[PDB]
Amino acid sequence: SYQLPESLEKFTPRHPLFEAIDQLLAEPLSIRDLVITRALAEIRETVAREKRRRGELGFDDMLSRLDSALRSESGEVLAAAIRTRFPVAMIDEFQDTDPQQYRIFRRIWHHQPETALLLIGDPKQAIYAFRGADIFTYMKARSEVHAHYTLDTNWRSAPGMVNSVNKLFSQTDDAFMFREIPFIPVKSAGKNQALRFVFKGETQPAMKMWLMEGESCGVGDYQSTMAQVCAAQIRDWLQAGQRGEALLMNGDDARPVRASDISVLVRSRQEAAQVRDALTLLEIPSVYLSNRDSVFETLEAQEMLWLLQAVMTPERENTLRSALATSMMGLNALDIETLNNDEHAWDVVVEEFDGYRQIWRKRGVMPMLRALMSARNIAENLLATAGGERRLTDILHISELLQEAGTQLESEHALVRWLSQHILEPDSNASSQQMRLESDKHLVQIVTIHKSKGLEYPLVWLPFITNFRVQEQAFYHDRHSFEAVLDLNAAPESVDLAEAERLAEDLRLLYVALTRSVWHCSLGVAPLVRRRGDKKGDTDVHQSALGRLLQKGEPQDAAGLRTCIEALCDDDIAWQTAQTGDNQ
Amino acid sequence: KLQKQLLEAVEHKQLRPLDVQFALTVAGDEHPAVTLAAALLSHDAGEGHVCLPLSRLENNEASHPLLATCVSEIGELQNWEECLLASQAVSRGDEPTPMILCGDRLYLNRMWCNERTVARFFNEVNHAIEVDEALLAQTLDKLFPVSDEINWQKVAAAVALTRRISVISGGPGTGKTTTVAKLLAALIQMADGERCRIRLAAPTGKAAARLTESLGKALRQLPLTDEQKKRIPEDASTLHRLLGAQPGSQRLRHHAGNPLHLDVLVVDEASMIDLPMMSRLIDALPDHARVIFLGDRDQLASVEAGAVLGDICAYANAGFTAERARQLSRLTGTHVPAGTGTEAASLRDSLCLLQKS
Amino acid sequence: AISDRRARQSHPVLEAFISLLSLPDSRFVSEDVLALLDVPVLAARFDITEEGLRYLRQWVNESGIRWGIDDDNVRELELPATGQHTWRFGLTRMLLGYAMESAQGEWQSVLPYDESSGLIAELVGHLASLLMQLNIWRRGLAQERPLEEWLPVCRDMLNAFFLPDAETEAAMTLIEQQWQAIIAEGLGAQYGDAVPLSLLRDELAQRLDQERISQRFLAGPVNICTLMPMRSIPFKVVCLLGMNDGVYPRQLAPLGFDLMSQKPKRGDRSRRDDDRYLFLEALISAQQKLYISYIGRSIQDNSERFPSVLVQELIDYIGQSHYLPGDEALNCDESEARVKAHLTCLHTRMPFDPQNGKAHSEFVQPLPFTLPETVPLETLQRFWAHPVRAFFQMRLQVNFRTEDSEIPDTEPFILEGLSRYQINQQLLNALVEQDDAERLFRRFRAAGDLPYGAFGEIFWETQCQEMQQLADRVIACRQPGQSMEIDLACNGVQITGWLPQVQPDGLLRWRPSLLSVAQGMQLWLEHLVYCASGGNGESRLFLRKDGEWRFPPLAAEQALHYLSQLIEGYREGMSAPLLVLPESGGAWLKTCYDAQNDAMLDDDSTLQKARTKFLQAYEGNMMVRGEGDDIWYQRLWRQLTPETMEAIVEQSQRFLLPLFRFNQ
Repeated sequence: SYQLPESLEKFTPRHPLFEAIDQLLAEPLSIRDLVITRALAEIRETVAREKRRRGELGFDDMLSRLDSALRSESGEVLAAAIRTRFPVAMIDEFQDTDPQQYRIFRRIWHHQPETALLLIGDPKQAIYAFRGADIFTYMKARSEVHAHYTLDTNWRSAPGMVNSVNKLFSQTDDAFMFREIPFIPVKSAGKNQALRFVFKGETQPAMKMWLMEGESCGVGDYQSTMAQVCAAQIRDWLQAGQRGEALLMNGDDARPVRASDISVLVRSRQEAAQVRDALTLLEIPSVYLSNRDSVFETLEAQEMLWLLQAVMTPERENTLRSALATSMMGLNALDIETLNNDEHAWDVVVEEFDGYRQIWRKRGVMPMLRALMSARNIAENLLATAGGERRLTDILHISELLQEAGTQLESEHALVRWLSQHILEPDSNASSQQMRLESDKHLVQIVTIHKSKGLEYPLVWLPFITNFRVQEQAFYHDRHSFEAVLDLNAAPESVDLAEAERLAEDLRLLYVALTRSVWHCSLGVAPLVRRRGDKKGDTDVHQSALGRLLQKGEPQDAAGLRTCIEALCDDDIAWQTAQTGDNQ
Repeated sequence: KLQKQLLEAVEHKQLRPLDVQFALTVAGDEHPAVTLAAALLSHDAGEGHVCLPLSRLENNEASHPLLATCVSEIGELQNWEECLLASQAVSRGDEPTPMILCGDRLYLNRMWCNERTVARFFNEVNHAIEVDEALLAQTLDKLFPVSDEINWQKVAAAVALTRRISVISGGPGTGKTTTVAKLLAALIQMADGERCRIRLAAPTGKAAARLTESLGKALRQLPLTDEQKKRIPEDASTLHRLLGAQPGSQRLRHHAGNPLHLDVLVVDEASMIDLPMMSRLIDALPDHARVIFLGDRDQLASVEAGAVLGDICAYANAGFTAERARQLSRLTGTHVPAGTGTEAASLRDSLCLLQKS
Repeated sequence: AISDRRARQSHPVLEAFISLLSLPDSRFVSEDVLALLDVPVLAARFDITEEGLRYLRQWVNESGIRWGIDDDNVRELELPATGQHTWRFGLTRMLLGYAMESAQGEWQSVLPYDESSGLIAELVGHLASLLMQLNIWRRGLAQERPLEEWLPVCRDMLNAFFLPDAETEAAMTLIEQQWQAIIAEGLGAQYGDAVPLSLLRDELAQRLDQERISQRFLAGPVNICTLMPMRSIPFKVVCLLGMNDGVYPRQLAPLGFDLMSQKPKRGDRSRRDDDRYLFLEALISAQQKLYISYIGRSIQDNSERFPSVLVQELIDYIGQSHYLPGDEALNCDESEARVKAHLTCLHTRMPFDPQNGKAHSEFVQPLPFTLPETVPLETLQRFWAHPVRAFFQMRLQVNFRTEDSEIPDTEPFILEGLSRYQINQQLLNALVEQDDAERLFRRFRAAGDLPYGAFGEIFWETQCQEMQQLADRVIACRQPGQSMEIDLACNGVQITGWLPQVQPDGLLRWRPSLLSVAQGMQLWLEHLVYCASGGNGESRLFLRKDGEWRFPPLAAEQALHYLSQLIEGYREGMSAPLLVLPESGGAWLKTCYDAQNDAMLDDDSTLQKARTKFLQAYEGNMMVRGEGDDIWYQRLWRQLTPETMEAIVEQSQRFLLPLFRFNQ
């Protein structure tokens, strides 16, 4: 690396070969590009050939099958026939505008007049990129369409909240590095122009941000120590609401604050554990709404496999005794000890399981299984135990799943291998999730951003919305062609273009986080520096979402941020310092 | 090919699918004599033969057109030894070869390993133990009431205490349990300081029960000290249980890597033990142990695969040797008969016999 | 009485038949072959018993058979001829293993299989005969032919594979009759060319899954049937299900090029109009009562649904034709709302809530037990490896067995777990004797558990390097020695067992594992029994990542006392479920106790530090499992309380103090 003319001269040609090493150390070398390119087309070709040969078709395949027929010249009569039958078109929400779909729409209805099309879109909030939604299709689509319309009336929240979400974005124009998405002037409603939240005498302003004391501390430090501050405020709010100190009121009518409607939002699943301990220490149980855990991962499926397979093997005395020792069955050590030595008590259960096997071989899983659920008097006995009703739901969920398994599969013995196959890999599909239990009362609800769409929340908490995560793999969209260009190498010019998109999507998700909180919203912040040292005079939060729009696109420090935080505070920003303490 | 020829035999019910598939998948596409020999060897090994001699296979000459089968290629294949030695699937014990031909009769590698282990165990392991001959004579005349002529019970006791490994053969109703009780009592009276763990075994449970009750009656008849009767062993176990045979696995809990610790052992009715059980029992025996064998030659031995008792007891007809004959003449005080010849000194020394019913 | 069911009674015979008729494109997955063997008729044809099925299962699992049948099959799909992990290779390996022993060496780059040597090996021949028959029909059924030649192959296949019985005679006659009928129609329509087998396959599938049973519509009990077209019978009570949106009426699109769909006439019959007429007919067919239900709330996320337009119109008409007796004249719209609220009732989400017992006794109990006289050493070892697991699996003879898993889908491209742990142990045991590694490498490449060629070569080259790096400091202090017998007595209890590698220096072991308190306790038990049976000498054990356990020599009285304590603990623990965690308690005692002062600093700061370390040990990171997460502990308790936490800390301290006392 130091043997280059661009290196040693700044740190003579010196040889004719001295310029050759500068050639071969400016562009790297590997086999990875060729291997990946040779893999990518052939895997797609082979899976499509196998699907065609066996005779199936995919939901991700029918769109491409339609697109080729529309692209080809054979289907112009089809293009005329569909527009004859359907002389109008409107699209819901337009964020998940796939390039396959937009090509169809622009080829069919952008021209061929006296047949109009409508578009309803919400140009931000863009949170289906991991599913496959692309914002560049909408960016291209905005150019050709001429008319543009905007609606203002909220009908939902406070004028203070509307003023906060209008004020927070007026520091810099083009807050998302894109000229193709506009400013956000929103006007509040008039019917509900008096929504006030009052607490302990005086009223309470809209947005309350929490500033962290110190110079260079991670958000992990908040999640360890100061994540309990939000739980402390929540506990204070609930204790004041049950004592008639806090109020929730419109006009002159009022209601006390329940222990249910206060919610807190996080970004990833990992910090759910980092926030749960901050709340269970102060003795408030918390319900979890991001429970994407499959039902198959619990103890009940593992016990259920043994219980069902012992029916299949009713003679092998070693594996028959697995089921009677389970926590579902509910026996004791003295209960098993008196049955091991005795012969007749052992002989009793043999015909009971033999009849169960006959019932399964005659009718199905449900007549077999519900007979066992009824015979041994177990559902009532689980109810007397501490939280047995919580465990009992999973048995019925698993039993329901076995019916849709056994209406497809016909081999009786193969249901066991189906179950053991589905045990291993925990897919996150729809039907394999849990159900909720309580509705008379509700705890504090924790849910992720993606599963927080279109619901009304009175009180929110956004603690960890200051940390970021930089991207590494270079994959960006061209500023003119808007295609998915892909460089398998590590060009920093492409890296910056792929990083600006990650910067914009975090801002969009930040805007998602603030279409909530009818009455009051609160959040935290932390000046985290990337380097391990503290005293350097700079920060790295302006590389994240909120820090860039609060630092006006400039690199600053704590000294340059302290008065910048406090400058714009007027009647809507109740800021407080970090509180390293416990109130109760 | 010959595949169809082998597959009418399964409809003839003359062979087994195991045997025909093994023979085909080992022989391949060589000369048909190799395939036929493989099939016949597998079938006869299944039927209860340890090995098949070449004389039967090359002199029955009725299972095929043997002339067109044997005499097929260059040279004369009726030299069957050269014909199968030039093949690939038969060797002389060097390469890990499926078929072994060493003692002019072919058989599988497992039988070869077990046979060589048994031959090594008898012909290179026996040890001439040494104790005081005067104390032997004193204990003999103290315990055995016979003092007038030579008695075969006394000769059996003398040779059993003489050698580490011994074989006793005789018919029923000859006081074998009484004699082995005399041996046990003499050994326990001989060894006072060192511990002597004694265990009994039998091939089957009814034989174990018979042995235990007969030994118990004999030891109640012949009195000793209370500590001596305490050191007398209590009960016997079946040999499968003694080796700890798992119902599913073939890995033993008392294999050679985990040797069972035992000082002496008495085994009855060896005629109901085939060769592999002898091999695995040899595998599970420590170095400083003494084992006594019991059985009968005249009764029907294992005419199926593996009868160690008859083929070892057949060497006893040669007689004793002069050195041990004179030594036991000194010990017993009577005229002990002597023999001639030389086959194996320790083995021929370690075969006694009975002559009184 | 349930009517209008589909004709499917002897399901697995038909399913096995259609799967076997899907032959000439299958890749012969071992799971599918065992699925074929699962059929009792097929098993009884080739005299294979359910007892032998388990032997076949574990033999196929251990052998390594994953892919298709033969070299023709692996070369037909244009793949390199690896020559391994096929059925011919597995059967050859198993037959060679019947022929000889495994330790004597490879013969044709195939390592013989140790298990099948006894009187169990007839299953090998039966399996080979079945595989030969399958290969013969695989070559046979590929070619196309006219229908008159396709006629007898179904009957030929049936009598070739299936053993007859009177029970399945109806199914066999059904298959034969349907096949003969299809080919009879095809020949009677005078076709001339050949046909691929897929047409006959899926046509026979649809023809067998077409027949119905409509016999018992008027059995006498309550009738369950579909909304039968062309039917109108008076009855006293009529009830309907499934009246939501998008389900009733049925929404069938036409064929897309129909002629009558563009010019309607009088005699048309659409499914939508048929359903909408049948609804009115069912309404007028009632005599006394009626009952209509639908689904309003989705169970997934408490969203909203809607009923159908028919019942919407019905309830609107009911509301607009009547009014309540209470509020006789208030307003029509409020009357509508109140009647519609009155006529609709809702039910609770779960069927156990009262709006529409005795607790579980604790599992731990005092148990009678009498101490035997003689105990083996390895019994104590297996007990003290994990005492709760031991109490479950030797006291009352249960085991929560993870049942026999399924065959892996392919040859292992990369090795983890025991599949490389025993390889590491074998390589270390070979390298400690300074012998050639190439012979053992050839042995494993013959056995068939290595990546094909270069990847396996590189894997061997790095594993040998790391094992040699350990083996250098292993062999730096080597001394020859032999084994000896162990016999000792303590508290009137005989202890016997064997112990290898006894040398005048002391003891020495090596294991390709990580350092642990369990391994420390193992070496502790062995060193205590060795020192108690005379024998002055220290002990040493090196592991991976430069670990070491080493103990000073002891006295006979102290050794006897420590063995007495351990024996009494074992006696108590097998009858009462003594609870010891050999990792979390070990970490807690290491943090809490200092060896220099021989005392515990018991301030609350170090207590909280030890509690933090203990909780981190009980629940580890997201990248390894925690010791507290285990099936025995889950069966014991479902949650942790500070009472049991204190009990665990106290008992672990009492029973593991000497380990950290004598550790150095």
